[PDB]
Amino acid sequence: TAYDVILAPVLSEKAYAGFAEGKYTFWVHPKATKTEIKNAVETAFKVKVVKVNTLHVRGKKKRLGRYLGKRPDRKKAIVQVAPGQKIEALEG
Amino acid sequence: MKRTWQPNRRKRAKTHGFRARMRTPGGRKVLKRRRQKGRWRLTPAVRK
RNA sequence: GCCGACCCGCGAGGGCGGCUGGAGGUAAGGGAAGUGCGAAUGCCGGCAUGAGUAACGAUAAAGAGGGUGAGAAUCCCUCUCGCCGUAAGCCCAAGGGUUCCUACGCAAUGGUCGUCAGCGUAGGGUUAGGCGGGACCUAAGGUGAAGCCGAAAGGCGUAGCCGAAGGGCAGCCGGUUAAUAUUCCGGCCCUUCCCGCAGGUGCGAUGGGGGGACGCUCUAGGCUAGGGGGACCGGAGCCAUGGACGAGCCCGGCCAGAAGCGCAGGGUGGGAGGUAGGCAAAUCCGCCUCCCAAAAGCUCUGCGUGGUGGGGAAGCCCGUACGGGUGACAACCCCCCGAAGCCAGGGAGCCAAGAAAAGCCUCUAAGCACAACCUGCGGGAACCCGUACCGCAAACCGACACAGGUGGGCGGGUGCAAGAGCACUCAGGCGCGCGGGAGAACCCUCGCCAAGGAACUCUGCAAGUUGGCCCCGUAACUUCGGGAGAAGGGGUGCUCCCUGGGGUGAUGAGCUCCGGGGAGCCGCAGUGAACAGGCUCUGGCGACUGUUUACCAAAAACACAGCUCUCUGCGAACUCGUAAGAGGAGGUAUAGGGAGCGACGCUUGCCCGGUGCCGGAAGGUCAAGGGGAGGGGUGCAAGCCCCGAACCGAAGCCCCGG
RNA sequence: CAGUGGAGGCCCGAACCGGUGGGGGAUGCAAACCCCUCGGAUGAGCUGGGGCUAGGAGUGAAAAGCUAACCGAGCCCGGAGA
RNA sequence: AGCAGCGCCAGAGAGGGUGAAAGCCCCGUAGGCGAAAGGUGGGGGGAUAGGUGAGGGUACCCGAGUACCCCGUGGUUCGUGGAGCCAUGGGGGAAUCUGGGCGGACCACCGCCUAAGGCUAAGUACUCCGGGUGACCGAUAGCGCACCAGUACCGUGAGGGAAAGGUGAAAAGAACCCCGGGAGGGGAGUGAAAUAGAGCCUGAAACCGUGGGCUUACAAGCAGUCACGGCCCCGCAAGGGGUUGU
RNA sequence: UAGCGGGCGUGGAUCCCUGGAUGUCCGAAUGGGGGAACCCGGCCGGCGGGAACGCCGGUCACCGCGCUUUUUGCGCGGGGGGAACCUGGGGAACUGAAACAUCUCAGUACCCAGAGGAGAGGAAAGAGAAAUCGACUCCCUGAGUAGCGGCGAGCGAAAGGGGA
Ligand SMILES: [Mg+2]
Ligand SMILES: [Mg+2]
Ligand SMILES: [Mg+2]
Ligand SMILES: [Mg+2]
Ligand SMILES: [Mg+2]
Ligand SMILES: [Mg+2]
Ligand SMILES: [Mg+2]
Ligand SMILES: [Mg+2]
Ligand SMILES: [Mg+2]
Ligand SMILES: [Mg+2]
Ligand SMILES: [Mg+2]
Ligand SMILES: [Mg+2]
Ligand SMILES: [Mg+2]
Ligand SMILES: [Mg+2]
Ligand SMILES: [Mg+2]
Ligand SMILES: [Mg+2]
Ligand SMILES: [Mg+2]
Ligand SMILES: [Mg+2]
Ligand SMILES: [Mg+2]
Ligand SMILES: [Mg+2]
Ligand SMILES: [Mg+2]
Ligand SMILES: [Mg+2]
Ligand SMILES: [Mg+2]
Ligand SMILES: [Mg+2]
Ligand SMILES: [Mg+2]
Ligand SMILES: [Mg+2]
Ligand SMILES: [Mg+2]
Ligand SMILES: [Mg+2]
Ligand SMILES: [Mg+2]
Ligand SMILES: [Mg+2]
Ligand SMILES: [Mg+2]
Ligand SMILES: [Mg+2]
Ligand SMILES: [Mg+2]
Ligand SMILES: [Mg+2]
Ligand SMILES: [Mg+2]
Ligand SMILES: [Mg+2]
Ligand SMILES: [Mg+2]
Ligand SMILES: [Mg+2]
Ligand SMILES: [Mg+2]
Ligand SMILES: [Mg+2]
Ligand SMILES: [Mg+2]
Ligand SMILES: [Mg+2]
Ligand SMILES: [Mg+2]
Ligand SMILES: [Mg+2]
Ligand SMILES: [Mg+2]
Ligand SMILES: [Mg+2]
Ligand SMILES: [Mg+2]
Ligand SMILES: [Mg+2]
Ligand SMILES: [Mg+2]
Ligand SMILES: [Mg+2]
Ligand SMILES: [Mg+2]
Ligand SMILES: [Mg+2]
Ligand SMILES: [Mg+2]
Ligand SMILES: [Mg+2]
Ligand SMILES: [Mg+2]
Ligand SMILES: [Mg+2]
Ligand SMILES: [Mg+2]
Ligand SMILES: [Mg+2]
Ligand SMILES: [Mg+2]
Ligand SMILES: [Mg+2]
Ligand SMILES: [Mg+2]
Ligand SMILES: [Mg+2]
Ligand SMILES: [Mg+2]
Ligand SMILES: [Mg+2]
Ligand SMILES: [Mg+2]
Ligand SMILES: [Mg+2]
Ligand SMILES: [Mg+2]
Ligand SMILES: [Mg+2]
Ligand SMILES: [Mg+2]
Ligand SMILES: [Mg+2]
Ligand SMILES: [Mg+2]
Ligand SMILES: [Mg+2]
Ligand SMILES: [Mg+2]
Ligand SMILES: [Mg+2]
Ligand SMILES: [Mg+2]
Ligand SMILES: [Mg+2]
Ligand SMILES: [Mg+2]
Ligand SMILES: [Mg+2]
Ligand SMILES: [Mg+2]
Ligand SMILES: [Mg+2]
Ligand SMILES: [Mg+2]
Ligand SMILES: [Mg+2]
Ligand SMILES: [Mg+2]
Ligand SMILES: [Mg+2]
Ligand SMILES: [Mg+2]
Ligand SMILES: [Mg+2]
Ligand SMILES: [Mg+2]
Ligand SMILES: [Mg+2]
Ligand SMILES: [Mg+2]
Ligand SMILES: [Mg+2]
Ligand SMILES: [Mg+2]
Ligand SMILES: [Mg+2]
Ligand SMILES: [Mg+2]
Ligand SMILES: [Mg+2]
Ligand SMILES: [Mg+2]
Ligand SMILES: [Mg+2]
Ligand SMILES: [Mg+2]
Ligand SMILES: [Mg+2]
Ligand SMILES: [Mg+2]
Ligand SMILES: [Mg+2]
Ligand SMILES: [Mg+2]
Ligand SMILES: [Mg+2]
Ligand SMILES: [Mg+2]
Ligand SMILES: [Mg+2]
Ligand SMILES: [Mg+2]
Ligand SMILES: [Mg+2]
Ligand SMILES: [Mg+2]
Ligand SMILES: [Mg+2]
Ligand SMILES: [Mg+2]
Ligand SMILES: [Mg+2]
Ligand SMILES: [Mg+2]
Ligand SMILES: [Mg+2]
Ligand SMILES: [Mg+2]
Ligand SMILES: [Mg+2]
Ligand SMILES: [Mg+2]
Ligand SMILES: [Mg+2]
Ligand SMILES: [Mg+2]
Ligand SMILES: [Mg+2]
Ligand SMILES: [Mg+2]
Ligand SMILES: [Mg+2]
Ligand SMILES: [Mg+2]
Ligand SMILES: [Mg+2]
Ligand SMILES: [Mg+2]
Ligand SMILES: [Mg+2]
Ligand SMILES: [Mg+2]
Ligand SMILES: [Mg+2]
Ligand SMILES: [Mg+2]
Ligand SMILES: [Mg+2]
Ligand SMILES: [Mg+2]
Ligand SMILES: [Mg+2]
Ligand SMILES: [Mg+2]
Ligand SMILES: [Mg+2]
Ligand SMILES: [Mg+2]
Ligand SMILES: [Mg+2]
Ligand SMILES: [Mg+2]
Ligand SMILES: [Mg+2]
Ligand SMILES: [Mg+2]
Ligand SMILES: [Mg+2]
Ligand SMILES: [Mg+2]
Ligand SMILES: [Mg+2]
Ligand SMILES: [Mg+2]
Ligand SMILES: [Mg+2]
Ligand SMILES: [Mg+2]
Ligand SMILES: [Mg+2]
Ligand SMILES: [Mg+2]
Ligand SMILES: [Mg+2]
Ligand SMILES: [Mg+2]
Ligand SMILES: [Mg+2]
Ligand SMILES: [Mg+2]
Ligand SMILES: [Mg+2]
Ligand SMILES: [Mg+2]
Ligand SMILES: [Mg+2]
Ligand SMILES: [Mg+2]
Ligand SMILES: [Mg+2]
Ligand SMILES: [Mg+2]
Ligand SMILES: [Mg+2]
Ligand SMILES: [Mg+2]
Ligand SMILES: [Mg+2]
Ligand SMILES: [Mg+2]
Ligand SMILES: [Mg+2]
Ligand SMILES: [Mg+2]
Ligand SMILES: [Mg+2]
Ligand SMILES: [Mg+2]
Ligand SMILES: [Mg+2]
Ligand SMILES: [Mg+2]
Ligand SMILES: [Mg+2]
Ligand SMILES: [Mg+2]
Ligand SMILES: [Mg+2]
Ligand SMILES: [Mg+2]
Repeated sequence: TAYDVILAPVLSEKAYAGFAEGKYTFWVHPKATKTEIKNAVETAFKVKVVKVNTLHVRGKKKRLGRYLGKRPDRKKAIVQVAPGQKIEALEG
Repeated sequence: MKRTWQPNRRKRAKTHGFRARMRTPGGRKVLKRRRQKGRWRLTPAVRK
């Protein structure tokens, strides 16, 4: 149970913005600590994280026909990898 | 002019809240009917 | 279902024909009922009438050129014009909940239009040890082990626990995105936790003590925010339209910052002995004794400085968008005004006498003294939730893009005596999401009016007059304060001249604050605009400030200080509760409950027959109960069973008095 | 007596609280608004936040006022097809 | 699947569907078969717990704040009544079969029953749930809800509480061209039918409209009716229909 | 539930019955709190470099009964839900009586506790008039009788008999 905190990378000009610097932001699992997003991405991309930042993404409400919706909630965490390091895995 | 509905969430929840309803035999029946009627919301909701 | 001028029937009906419809229907003869509608201000739905009518939601206001586009009064851009500017600008909190930013789009929503939008589709967007909240404290209150009470449900309640805009706690300046930023980045600066160590000390708390820890009004010293002037510093520019190349005009001359130093403040007595108190744990605190210093020292905070980091205008080219360059290598300095903020637990006066608990410090107990505390340094660790956007409103509460409502902070300049007032105006933001014409009555809001001047009218209702400041002056009456802004008057602008005082500097100049004297000028008019009392006299009621019928009454009603009566001796009376219990009150007759009157002045008469209340150990009546003569039913009886006189029996009522 | 001092349910007046008179509004901007005027404005003051008190009950500077836009007894469901 | 011709089945001619009206096409129906697993299960069987005698003597025991009595009440058909019985808040308070209770005051007789400890299946009640059936509804009915309803919306809250079903057999859901920014249409095309074209079966009424016929600007009105007349229309005429001038 | 993009099935897929597994968070909700779905812990293990931080597995509410050496312990149980039915505790008023008070409505409505596939009741200190019957419950009947009653309005049994 570890490739479970990491969900998928966030893909957005703004996400990319910080690849250049040391900053990889991705969708984590909503109940994850920063203490865990850490030991997670650490044992997952074989880097050292010096800094995790998080924020919830209250899910917007879409709709269709009369049927009135509500998209699921989320939690970007954004990791600042030890100096110099990188994650080719993401740098496409 | 000051109308009557002056929302405040602590208030809403402290007073018609679930914890609150369970607390008294009165509210317990309320939950009871609410449920036995098949209401979707058993008690007012509060976005804070 | 639609049509029929045909047929049958007294009629409700039935039949036949044509057209529509496109999958059910149900003889003769019987049976059974949710069985026939025009009305119920009936119920549901649809659709009319009024009527192309009223309205299109503040009278802050528009106009033009260009662009976009199938289509523009209505969207973008530009110029001109207008409105807000203690706001109609800006930042918090609440509520709201994606309304934020992009891209595409206009069916509906938008009171018109719409290419636009707060609308539809889609994608993005909210980053924190230090901001806020939680891994802290306690408040009313809530909950609640014990315990108490209640038919049940439940009520009360100690300890404790929960509860915050209050206590405690470590981040300031600046840059960057379309959209977040004490959150990312830059710079400077901090906090806890753990580990190792150095040094140090009897260490150690949930217990003891200190502290935190407090009202109102007025207020000093110093400083900051903030603001004004500068001939001084920097700057691209400008000479118009009669004059000016100048001490010209226009722009800008700051921000953060550890140690240290300085300025200003807060806090704090030191030493020794004795101790019976802080539920006998103490080196602490309290209290007694004497000696010293009377202030420093030590401790803390604010500001200034401070290594250095940052920022930095008008104007000009590119520009839809919105910025980026120029733009300086910018300058970054003097002087003045100055807080309600800071130093902060400052000071003085007053009576109505002004939270708690933790942090922090200190004392010790158990326990440990190879621990453990304390200080420095090094290395490590530091979670959870909020963070978009709206926020006096078109995004909150008002069914609405509603002229209503909504707590805190900032809120520039000039002028006016002052100000958060008024007029104009920066920054910033708007012209209120139907327009165009016309120039009738009538309505609304507003201006003016000959002569008169309350004749109006229920009433000077309404309007008007008056209006600020300065000086002169001011009555009855008075409770000596008042009445007073009584009344009534005069002055007020601008120019030159002489001059007094206060402030900063230094005592001086400059700046600034408040004046006094003369000479003179113009106009109808000088608080030239805006803010801005009409006055007197005399009755009634109510003393007075206050309170009230949210939405027809604001008053002479309620309240009130004050007066009298009355109850109440404390487990008080009284009130809420079935009770426990609580309030009264952690009060104690100078108190508390009830009642009436209602500042203050002078006063308050007679009538206890009735009613109430208070008193009255007599008497009279008086219930259960006690009593048991006497009578009854039944049995063969012993018995069992019932009725019942006198007589004893409270309060109440009677009676007696106040 | 003068000085100093800075009291007060003191005075004038914004914010703020309020509703005196008039006009307007009356299928309203508005189920209580607008304009002009007016009252209080250091107090028996106004106000945010957290709490407690309710139906014969609470609260009431007392109007039978208020208790979620009609209160001489709230609203809801029920007895109920009184 | 109708009509026609000739057949067959039936322990099955209940019902449903298939392009309309099917015993024989389809799913069923009659009849009959089936459980490894879970549940149920004395109905059958077995076992265990338990249980069962007669006479005599003895007078030990046989449910206590109980019986019983009185005061206050409840239950019962019983409303204080002649008021018992059962129950019990207050007071007094026994006996152990020569004991006690009852048989409607009470007493005597006769007779009944054994209080003050407890347990016991079935027959009974109901219907959230599953199924079967209807001289039950057929979308304003039937549940409030046939549909995404205890919703939307309304209320602080308890709580209130809707509307809304149907193309066609099959989507074959209308390529493509044309006008239009779109919408929407006109052709083309599909279909038996498209005024079945997509909230689309049927499609009534009010209500709005376009065309045509008769009529109306000296006329008085519950709007109609009776008469005559003119015009228009159906029929050869006799006739009728529409309109309305007086 | 079409579509885009991909797969699976006679090596019996889908699907239906049965048993098992997993089963976040809240809710009796039970480690503590709390404004339900959130927040914060103690203990024993585990994870990461892992002491600080975080996560993962387990475990910790309260009451009653039993056992245990006071106790600490250990086990068994309770708690909450359920359309209607049932039982116990409590218990109206409109209304009827053509007013109204006894009375009626009605031990109904409802509130509360409990029970359960039912619940109650149940093996005579009975019936009540026959030297008779023989637990209890249910239906028929007895009977609108007996009676009760401001003898108003109304209310209204039992024994016995036939049944389950
Ligand atoms: Mg949307
Ligand atoms: Mg027909
Ligand atoms: Mg038939
Ligand atoms: Mg028949
Ligand atoms: Mg009918
Ligand atoms: Mg009918
Ligand atoms: Mg009718
Ligand atoms: Mg009418
Ligand atoms: Mg019309
Ligand atoms: Mg008109
Ligand atoms: Mg008009
Ligand atoms: Mg307008
Ligand atoms: Mg103007
Ligand atoms: Mg224009
Ligand atoms: Mg162009
Ligand atoms: Mg174009
Ligand atoms: Mg063009
Ligand atoms: Mg103001
Ligand atoms: Mg939206
Ligand atoms: Mg923004
Ligand atoms: Mg539109
Ligand atoms: Mg429009
Ligand atoms: Mg509108
Ligand atoms: Mg456009
Ligand atoms: Mg366009
Ligand atoms: Mg455009
Ligand atoms: Mg930092
Ligand atoms: Mg934690
Ligand atoms: Mg006690
Ligand atoms: Mg606490
Ligand atoms: Mg902080
Ligand atoms: Mg922003
Ligand atoms: Mg920004
Ligand atoms: Mg060493
Ligand atoms: Mg010590
Ligand atoms: Mg020692
Ligand atoms: Mg301590
Ligand atoms: Mg201490
Ligand atoms: Mg202390
Ligand atoms: Mg203390
Ligand atoms: Mg304080
Ligand atoms: Mg300054
Ligand atoms: Mg300055
Ligand atoms: Mg220069
Ligand atoms: Mg010139
Ligand atoms: Mg200028
Ligand atoms: Mg200029
Ligand atoms: Mg000095
Ligand atoms: Mg001592
Ligand atoms: Mg000693
Ligand atoms: Mg000692
Ligand atoms: Mg010492
Ligand atoms: Mg010591
Ligand atoms: Mg200084
Ligand atoms: Mg400085
Ligand atoms: Mg400086
Ligand atoms: Mg410097
Ligand atoms: Mg320097
Ligand atoms: Mg360190
Ligand atoms: Mg933000
Ligand atoms: Mg507003
Ligand atoms: Mg609204
Ligand atoms: Mg508007
Ligand atoms: Mg306000
Ligand atoms: Mg200011
Ligand atoms: Mg407008
Ligand atoms: Mg004039
Ligand atoms: Mg005149
Ligand atoms: Mg004149
Ligand atoms: Mg005149
Ligand atoms: Mg006259
Ligand atoms: Mg008169
Ligand atoms: Mg007047
Ligand atoms: Mg004048
Ligand atoms: Mg006067
Ligand atoms: Mg002047
Ligand atoms: Mg000097
Ligand atoms: Mg004045
Ligand atoms: Mg007189
Ligand atoms: Mg007089
Ligand atoms: Mg008087
Ligand atoms: Mg007054
Ligand atoms: Mg009023
Ligand atoms: Mg007390
Ligand atoms: Mg007491
Ligand atoms: Mg007390
Ligand atoms: Mg006292
Ligand atoms: Mg006197
Ligand atoms: Mg007298
Ligand atoms: Mg005597
Ligand atoms: Mg005798
Ligand atoms: Mg005798
Ligand atoms: Mg005899
Ligand atoms: Mg005798
Ligand atoms: Mg005697
Ligand atoms: Mg007596
Ligand atoms: Mg007496
Ligand atoms: Mg004063
Ligand atoms: Mg005053
Ligand atoms: Mg005054
Ligand atoms: Mg205020
Ligand atoms: Mg008022
Ligand atoms: Mg008034
Ligand atoms: Mg009017
Ligand atoms: Mg206050
Ligand atoms: Mg009531
Ligand atoms: Mg209501
Ligand atoms: Mg009834
Ligand atoms: Mg044959
Ligand atoms: Mg058939
Ligand atoms: Mg088989
Ligand atoms: Mg079988
Ligand atoms: Mg059986
Ligand atoms: Mg045997
Ligand atoms: Mg045996
Ligand atoms: Mg014998
Ligand atoms: Mg007794
Ligand atoms: Mg007896
Ligand atoms: Mg009785
Ligand atoms: Mg009785
Ligand atoms: Mg009687
Ligand atoms: Mg007897
Ligand atoms: Mg008794
Ligand atoms: Mg007898
Ligand atoms: Mg006898
Ligand atoms: Mg069923
Ligand atoms: Mg059924
Ligand atoms: Mg329906
Ligand atoms: Mg319908
Ligand atoms: Mg249903
Ligand atoms: Mg609403
Ligand atoms: Mg298609
Ligand atoms: Mg077409
Ligand atoms: Mg073609
Ligand atoms: Mg277009
Ligand atoms: Mg279309
Ligand atoms: Mg057809
Ligand atoms: Mg048709
Ligand atoms: Mg269409
Ligand atoms: Mg349609
Ligand atoms: Mg039609
Ligand atoms: Mg014709
Ligand atoms: Mg004519
Ligand atoms: Mg014709
Ligand atoms: Mg398992
Ligand atoms: Mg759970
Ligand atoms: Mg919990
Ligand atoms: Mg922990
Ligand atoms: Mg662990
Ligand atoms: Mg290691
Ligand atoms: Mg356990
Ligand atoms: Mg033993
Ligand atoms: Mg249960
Ligand atoms: Mg029942
Ligand atoms: Mg009656
Ligand atoms: Mg009657
Ligand atoms: Mg009647
Ligand atoms: Mg009952
Ligand atoms: Mg059960
Ligand atoms: Mg059964
Ligand atoms: Mg049973
Ligand atoms: Mg039983
Ligand atoms: Mg027995
Ligand atoms: Mg019995
Ligand atoms: Mg026998
Ligand atoms: Mg009578
Ligand atoms: Mg009865
Ligand atoms: Mg049977
Ligand atoms: Mg039966």
